[PDB]
Amino acid sequence: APIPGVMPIGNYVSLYVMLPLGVVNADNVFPDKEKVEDELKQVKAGGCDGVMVDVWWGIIEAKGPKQYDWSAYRELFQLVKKCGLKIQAIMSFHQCGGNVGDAVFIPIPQWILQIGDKNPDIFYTNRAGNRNQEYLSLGVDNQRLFQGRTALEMYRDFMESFRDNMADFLKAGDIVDIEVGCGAAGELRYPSYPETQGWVFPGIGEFQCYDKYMVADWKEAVKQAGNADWEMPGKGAGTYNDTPDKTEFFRPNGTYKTDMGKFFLTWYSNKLIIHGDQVLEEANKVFVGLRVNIAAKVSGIHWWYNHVSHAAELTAGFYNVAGRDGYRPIARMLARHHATLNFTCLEMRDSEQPAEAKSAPQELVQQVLSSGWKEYIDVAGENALPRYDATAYNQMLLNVRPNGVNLNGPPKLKMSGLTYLRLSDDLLQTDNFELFKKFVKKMHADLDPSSPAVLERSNSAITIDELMEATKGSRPFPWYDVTDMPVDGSNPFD
Ligand SMILES: OC[C@H]1O[C@H](O[C@H]2[C@H](O)[C@@H](O)[C@@H](O[C@H]3[C@H](O)[C@@H](O)[C@@H](O[C@H]4[C@H](O)[C@@H](O)[C@@H](O)O[C@@H]4CO)O[C@@H]3CO)O[C@@H]2CO)[C@H](O)[C@@H](O)[C@@H]1O
Repeated sequence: APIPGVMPIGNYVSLYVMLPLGVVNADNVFPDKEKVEDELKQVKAGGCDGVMVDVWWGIIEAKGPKQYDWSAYRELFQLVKKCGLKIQAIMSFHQCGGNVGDAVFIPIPQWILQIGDKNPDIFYTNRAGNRNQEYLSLGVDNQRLFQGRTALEMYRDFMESFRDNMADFLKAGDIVDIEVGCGAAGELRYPSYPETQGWVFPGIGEFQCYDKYMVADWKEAVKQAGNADWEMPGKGAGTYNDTPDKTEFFRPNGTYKTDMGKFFLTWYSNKLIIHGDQVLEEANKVFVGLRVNIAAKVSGIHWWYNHVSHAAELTAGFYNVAGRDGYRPIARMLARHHATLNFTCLEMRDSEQPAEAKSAPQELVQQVLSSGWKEYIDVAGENALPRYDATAYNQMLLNVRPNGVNLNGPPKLKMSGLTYLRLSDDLLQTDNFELFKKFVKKMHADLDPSSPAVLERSNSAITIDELMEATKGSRPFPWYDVTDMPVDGSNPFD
């Protein structure tokens, strides 16, 4: 039996904090060096293991193609090192903010947006013809439109430049994770719930497959399945803020359940997966044989999960319904590249959401973490919304270790890390920040604060039908109903 008081170190979960947005501003200038420096001293003294920061494409490659300026990020990194903190870098090929109620606006490079003025089908496009500038459509991954480059090649070249200009932080072990942005907000999904077009929680969202590049691919696919005349969904899909039952496409027994609907949803979600696969392949080509994790971010679309149609997951690109697991195919694709699944909605409870939203974040988390662990990959996480209270910290604590601590060794089920949203003035406010220091100590399983594996070369390409073998629905791992280590110091199993 174990010795009383001895906690095996395998129980430890690393805790990272997200830096403020704009910490390197749109001009490629790192301001408030002295203030930022003191926030980092506090974070380090709170016990955090590191921080996460966006590496914005539209800052670094702003001036033109292959004109990369890393100087400001090099400074920021040197500082984070000197404060004793690890670094998670997001390859952020997307836009930050740009609204009225927004800290900062960092678009993708200006010269890419020029191309878009004359050719707006480089952007994900809804049924009505609206273009979202946040991210380049997967439609354009392999289209040589960008001053003689394709979109995948721009992502490779930027990553190569990052590796080569950060080779010392990388060999020192200062950078531990590269999150590869695969979409809006850096997430592998379609922009189906865009605030810029009127979306409001808990709308069903809308499909984003109507750019001419993606429509060409569709016309071809649908012909080869023996039905030339099958259109992408129309008015039957409804619009962003509909309810499933008010549509033909998502109502019980709606179009989503017909042969046409399945075919379309299979294609739509397969394109997302293929995009993820091609982007992480470049990442793996670049970072092979370095001691660094690569990661992709998956959004938690928890609204309408208790509806049969799972409508908001579907518009987002996750073809997850009864008897079809939509997350396990993605985890399998990730496993081919030895990458980590970062799930970005860990803190929520079902009882905190309105009943008409048919929302099930707890069950959603359990499905995705389970499916990731079953494909032999690591799963890290983040909170979706800023939260300062005990209930939220205890729910994150449950999810990082869903069967609690193991006094005989590494736990059965453990998350690889948690990145907290966000470093801010509200977080450093004395009371808030005292609770946060208890949460970190609990994340560390009452050990004191303290490396990744060498990244293997991507395994063999999995063909599309071997990936569909992964949609076989299965039972998820059993979860505890409360944490082992709540923030109040107590133990619910005396
Ligand atoms: O949109 C608000 C409503 O939707 C919420 O849904 C969330 C998902 O549930 C989350 O899984 C979330 O992802 C977050 C995530 O915490 C983080 O990646 C965040 O901050 C980003 C920034 O936006 C981005 O530009 C990038 O640079 O990195 C930042 C971190 O440095 O981005 C997401 C938030 O934009 O995904 C959606 C939103 O994408 C929520 O569940 C609903 O309850 C809420 O009403």
